[PDB]
Amino acid sequence: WIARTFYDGPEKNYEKTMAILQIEAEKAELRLKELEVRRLMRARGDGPWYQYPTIDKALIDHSPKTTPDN
Amino acid sequence: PGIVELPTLEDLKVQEVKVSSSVLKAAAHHYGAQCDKPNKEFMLCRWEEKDPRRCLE
Ligand SMILES: CCCCCCCCCCCCCCCCC[C@@H](O)O[C@H](CO[C@H](O)CCCCCCCCCCCCCCC)COP(=O)(O)OCC[N+](C)(C)C
Repeated sequence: WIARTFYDGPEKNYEKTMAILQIEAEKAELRLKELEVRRLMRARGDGPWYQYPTIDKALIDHSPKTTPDN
Repeated sequence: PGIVELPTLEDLKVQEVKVSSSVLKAAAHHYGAQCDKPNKEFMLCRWEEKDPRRCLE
């Protein structure tokens, strides 16, 4: 009666633990991958992150400058 | 990083205009009206090549 009224079968806890383990293992893998990706982008600078600004090329004046040799 | 190429002193010989600035200013307007085509050719070459060594002729 106690088991019927208050508790649940072993399979429920078993499968819930499987799901929790899957979720947290995926999270750990994603954390390692994030660290590696951050290191690579900061070292190289070829990704969307760590893009430090440079001078805009639309600021340059392309017109004769009173002197042929600029 | 490379050797600069300079024309020989023979390439720079020309019979120069030996008149003073007052003479040039007195005749400047007619000179500009008459000698427009060669002068404009040289100036266009000068701003387009951006190099004295490409504009001697
Ligand atoms: C002769 C009898 C011998 C045995 C006596 C046993 C008496 C039991 C009293 C102590 C029980 C402690 C509580 C244990 C469980 C409570 C918490 C939780 O586990 O139970 C909840 C349920 O709790 C109960 O609904 C309520 C328990 C409250 C007990 C109160 C008893 C004392 C009350 C005293 C009041 C006095 C009167 C007021 C005087 C002013 C959730 O259960 P639920 O998730 O649904 O279960 C679903 C199971 N399925 C999935 C298989 C269907």
